[PDB]
Amino acid sequence: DYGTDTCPFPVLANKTNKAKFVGCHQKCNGGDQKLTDGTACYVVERKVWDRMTPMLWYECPLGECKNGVCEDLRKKEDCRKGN
Amino acid sequence: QPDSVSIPITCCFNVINKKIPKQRLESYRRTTSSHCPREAVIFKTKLDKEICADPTQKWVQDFMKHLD
Repeated sequence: DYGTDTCPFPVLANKTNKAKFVGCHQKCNGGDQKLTDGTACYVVERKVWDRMTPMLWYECPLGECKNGVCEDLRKKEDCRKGN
Repeated sequence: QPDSVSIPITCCFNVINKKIPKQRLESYRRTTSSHCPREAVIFKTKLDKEICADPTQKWVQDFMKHLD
């Protein structure tokens, strides 16, 4: 009823404070929310995201979304999580 | 220092298709394109479920105005 793809999606942000999404898929109102292919993402399992300390600089791996998966682009950057 | 910028924990990727019935709506929060990839408004329902909405749609501006 609220759509299966209108939930807010977890992010992280690098030194520019501009956010990128964490992973490429989540459950949304009991459905499967999938980000478009090519979207930049952090290759980070969600249970990890959920247990991170806000504002701590972490070494986050980057990737792009493909068919609901954050495919590792083999490069890294420091990122941090909101409060 | 310790940095005092506020970083969002979630951003919106897609928004709702039709206006939400007012009787459901409980709260809102606004997502800045300064940090999020696209600016959006996040309504929170009486069941504490969160819905992404387009800040340019007329009905959003009415409702978030309603909630003040």
